[PDB]
Amino acid sequence: IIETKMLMGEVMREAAFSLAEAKFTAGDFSTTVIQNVNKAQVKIRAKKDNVAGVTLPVFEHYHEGTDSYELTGLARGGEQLAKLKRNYAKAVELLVELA
Amino acid sequence: TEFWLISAPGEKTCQQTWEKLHAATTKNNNLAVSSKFNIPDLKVGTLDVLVGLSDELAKLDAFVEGVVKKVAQYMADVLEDSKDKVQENLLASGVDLVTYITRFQWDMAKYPIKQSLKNISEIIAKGVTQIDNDLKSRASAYNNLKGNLQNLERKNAGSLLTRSLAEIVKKDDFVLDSEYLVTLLVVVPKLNHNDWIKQYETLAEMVVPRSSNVLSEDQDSYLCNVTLFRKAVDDFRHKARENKFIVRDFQYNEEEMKADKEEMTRLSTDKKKQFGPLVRWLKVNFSEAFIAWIHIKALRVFVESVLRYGLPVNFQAMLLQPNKKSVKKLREVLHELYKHLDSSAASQQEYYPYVYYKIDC
Amino acid sequence: RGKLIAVIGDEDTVTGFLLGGIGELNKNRHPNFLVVEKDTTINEIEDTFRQFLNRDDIGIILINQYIAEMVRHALDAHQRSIPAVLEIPSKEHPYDAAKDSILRRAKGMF
Amino acid sequence: MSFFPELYFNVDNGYLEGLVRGLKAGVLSQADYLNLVQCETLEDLKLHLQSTDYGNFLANEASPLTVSVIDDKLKEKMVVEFRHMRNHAYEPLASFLDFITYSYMIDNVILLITGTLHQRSIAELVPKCHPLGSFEQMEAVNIAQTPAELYNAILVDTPLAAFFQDCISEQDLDEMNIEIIRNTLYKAYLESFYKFCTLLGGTTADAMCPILEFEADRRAFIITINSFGTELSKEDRAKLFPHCGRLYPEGLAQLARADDYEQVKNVADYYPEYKLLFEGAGSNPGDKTLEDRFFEHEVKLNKLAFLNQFHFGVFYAFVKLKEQECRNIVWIAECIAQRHRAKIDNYIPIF
Amino acid sequence: RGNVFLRQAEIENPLEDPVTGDYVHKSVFIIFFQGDQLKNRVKKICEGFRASLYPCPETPQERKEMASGVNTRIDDLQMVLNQTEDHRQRVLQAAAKN
Amino acid sequence: QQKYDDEDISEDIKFLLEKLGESVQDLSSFDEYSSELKSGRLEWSPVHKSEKFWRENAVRLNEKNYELLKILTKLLEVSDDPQVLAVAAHDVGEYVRHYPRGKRVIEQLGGKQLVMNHMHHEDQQVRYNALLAVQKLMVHN
Repeated sequence: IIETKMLMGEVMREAAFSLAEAKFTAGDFSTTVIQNVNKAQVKIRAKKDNVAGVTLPVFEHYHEGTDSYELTGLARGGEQLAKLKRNYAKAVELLVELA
Repeated sequence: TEFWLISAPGEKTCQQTWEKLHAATTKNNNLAVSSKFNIPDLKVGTLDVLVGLSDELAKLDAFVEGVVKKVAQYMADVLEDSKDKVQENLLASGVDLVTYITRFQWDMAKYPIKQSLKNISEIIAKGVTQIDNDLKSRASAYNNLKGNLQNLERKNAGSLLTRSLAEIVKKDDFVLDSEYLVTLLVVVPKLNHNDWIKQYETLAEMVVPRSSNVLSEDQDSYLCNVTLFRKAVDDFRHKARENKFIVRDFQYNEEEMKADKEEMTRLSTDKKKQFGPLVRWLKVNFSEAFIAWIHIKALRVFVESVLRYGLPVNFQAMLLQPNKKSVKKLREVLHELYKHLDSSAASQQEYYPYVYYKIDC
Repeated sequence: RGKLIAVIGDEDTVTGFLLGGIGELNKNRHPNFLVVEKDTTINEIEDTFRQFLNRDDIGIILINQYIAEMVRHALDAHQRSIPAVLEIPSKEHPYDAAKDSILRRAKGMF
Repeated sequence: MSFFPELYFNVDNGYLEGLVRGLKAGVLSQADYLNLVQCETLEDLKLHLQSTDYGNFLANEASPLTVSVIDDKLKEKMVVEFRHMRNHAYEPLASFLDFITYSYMIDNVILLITGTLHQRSIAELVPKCHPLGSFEQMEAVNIAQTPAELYNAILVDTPLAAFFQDCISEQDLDEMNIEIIRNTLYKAYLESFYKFCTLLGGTTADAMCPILEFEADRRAFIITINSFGTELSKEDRAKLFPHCGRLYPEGLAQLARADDYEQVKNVADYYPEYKLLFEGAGSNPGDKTLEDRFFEHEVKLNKLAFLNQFHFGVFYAFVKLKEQECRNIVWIAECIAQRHRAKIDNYIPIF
Repeated sequence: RGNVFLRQAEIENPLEDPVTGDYVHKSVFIIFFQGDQLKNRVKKICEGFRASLYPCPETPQERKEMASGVNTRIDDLQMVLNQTEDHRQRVLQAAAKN
Repeated sequence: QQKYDDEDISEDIKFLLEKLGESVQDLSSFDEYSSELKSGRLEWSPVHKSEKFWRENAVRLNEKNYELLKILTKLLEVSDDPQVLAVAAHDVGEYVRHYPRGKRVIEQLGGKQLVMNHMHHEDQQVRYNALLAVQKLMVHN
């Protein structure tokens, strides 16, 4: 499990670098992301796991499919924000597995 | 290249020769190139399922059209002896493309008519899909090879500040077995090369005097170095950065530079050796693919003809190559020559009184 | 569809995680996340953490090393499975393997 | 006037032209970057930053080493200088700087929207706004969380009302989403500013009209790329395509149908100075993307305008050049803080 | 691509459209086809433009006589509707007086 | 809506309000309802407007082979007292308001014509009640 978590560290090193790139190219969109929060895009389907005679809770990533907020006004920052979205889309699933 | 195919009910047995060179139903007064299509005979099979069969067949036909145009586009992106602009004369299975559409050969061995026509269509889909998957793998692998070459050249691209000094300097240019010293390679431009060779004494202390020996001189900045105490590297750098003395700590390695260059040469030779056969495989894949495509286009034309004309399999078709800028006159004349076939219901838009699909580049 | 991941982190982490997709407004229309800064008192953080844990429709919780360290006793006061709490590295607080509740339950294995 | 400045222009503009020319020495060159990069620590980065015109700009603040405070102080220095020179302006330059302030007051007003959606007071959002839209006007506080109050509010004394009266209303703010409103207002201001510059002919128009045409063109191109894959409708893309570019005489209609980015390259092959940029758009690990190339060409046009001196671009190219410089500074500091030297130099240099 | 005979008839005195109010002349030009795919896409198309697909006439005459009986009921149904208009008419002036 | 300073007013009002509500709760029972429907004497019980009854416990009016519906149809056939007839018509209307199975049953029975005859009753209020009942028999008919 330590190696899974070190891999998570590597993944979020990549994520932080891409976040710095997003800050660089478009300047300032963080407040617009925090401001508009109405419904989620990935939820969890509660489940249980019969590894042995006893049962142990587990969880499943579920793509609810909500549309992502479009970033086209602030220097037309769509490509870089899409890259960051993909990076954190991977991170979400991997951390659900670790969870 | 643009090419036309028209089918007709075939009410008379004279239409066997009219498919070739009728005068009254000629195109452009016996000037357009017309040859009867190599028409096969297939089973009926179904009619209630046939409409959706032809619709999904048209969807798959657009799909394989995209596939073959993608193959041609990739083979043009090879950019050596095959391009959309030059050396574009790629033969249809060793015979000229026009020459094979004018001499299309139909075979039963590959695709028995006794089977369902859906069976044949899905076998064509399976074959083209395996070809496409192998093409995606080939694109990834071989373009990764070309990108490896390009990035190794990116490592060979740039002035000496970013380009290694494998074949420019020697192992002995710095102090091997240094006591407490470091031959910091402070590359100085030519506007200031004459200055460090005297200022080196004062720019730092606890250093090696008479360390004015230059290594090499380059267009952007002259290679040079200076020996000094390990803690004094900081002090000399901080004092020297203000007098236009760029600092660039270079490390010499015979083994690793030699290995990288040998890898480059290996990649180049192996790339030619993989590039020849790459063109061969692309050629054969494109080859089998368009022959399957002309076959499936003929199949869809057959299905539409059987849908339209009648219970007998008596129908008669032919290729057609109008002379340029007279095909509107043919539009009118063939409208006249095919409206009496229907003589009732069929505005026209796309539901012509004749059967037709367009083949092009 | 049942449970939704939660996020207590600084501006960088929360923006990154909200771009990952997670975050919904509940019956009270409170956010799924909280903003932590240098200008954020301990009591607010602790009360919000307990608030989230009481909203049983969350299930998963994401907290870095530092926020959890500030309320350490309130973190290790929790020993349950379904309302999982996660300890993640951070650019500002890279992980220390010596600090985890789950590996504290596993302490002695090495 | 009659094509004759320099008996009119210098009398009314040299007072600020000389001062801004003096302040221009604070923009760093590649020579300074040849020694900023050779630091390997944030303390030496601060030393090299404070050896320049930013003398002790972080003094008595932010004892621990970080990057955000650097950007905040840089922006503070920017806004105070911009207001300082705006404070001595003369009528034509006053209209120019008013438009340059509309550029950020559009951002501030769109930020004010959804404050009604979320039932928020203005005072909490004041520090969240960028200060350039301080709005020392009547009613600038306490919009009562109602869209009608926000609309009448902006109409009271906000100077951008003169252009919001013709393109948006309260009803329009509640139909489409916020991003579309942002795009619409920015496009309206851009075309209005293009017309304003066109009317005021001279060296100023001669240097700026290429710049704003380029802005319109890059906006159209990058939208068309980022709008192929979205829920938007091409009617809205036509609404939001700027209509003052080099492509306005021909090419904008092609972009309304250019879905694939390769088709955007084909439509940029209808203006060549953009074709060279799309050729520079590699989207590969080791080079820059198309948007970065457009920012590079923006900096190039800024330099070309800086070749001249008798223009109001001493207060338009000036501010955006310092924006570029501070963006480079922040990128370098951020990658230094993270210990990532792969893209230490992934920025647009200035001169 | 359908090739079956045409059951032709015409409607005179075109009672207004049920949901709008258009007294526009109507007619039926009906054809039957065997393909199930046709029964999907043709009917999708007619719903796209306009159509009334609810009933399904059947040559077995039991449905015909049942429909005639329902038609006989329609008249009494209409008389109850008339009594409803009568009630909501006579309840009006009684209130409007005061 | 009236407010006073004497808290005893409010306490007594709340006590009486709650107790009257529970009095209607206990008085409202399908058991005594069906008992009085079988007794032959009917009145305007408050359970008529209790939408909870007609929403949930209305299937209890279907006794063995719709026995209660049958004997209420017979009561509508025979009895001529306007009050009980209107009560039965209103109850049957509210029954068919929730059941299409009951709707097709009463269509089969011909009780629709019986309510039509009640729409011509000598008393006009009962005529209107029968009109309402038929309107409850009008759903997609």
